[PDB]
Amino acid sequence: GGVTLFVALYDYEARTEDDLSFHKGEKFQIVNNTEGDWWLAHSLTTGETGYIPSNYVAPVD
Repeated sequence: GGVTLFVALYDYEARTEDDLSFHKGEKFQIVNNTEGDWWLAHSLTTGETGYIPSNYVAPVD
């Protein structure tokens, strides 16, 4: 029940236009995960939406 938030395991610097840069510990809601391993995500820190590499995050317990 409810949503699953994700937390960054490592810092990341974006290298392409629609990707987010983020810090370890930053939390996200996943907006879309049906297009491959880059997920469209919404940061709970910044309020921005953009792609993140899905192997940089883990589900929050």
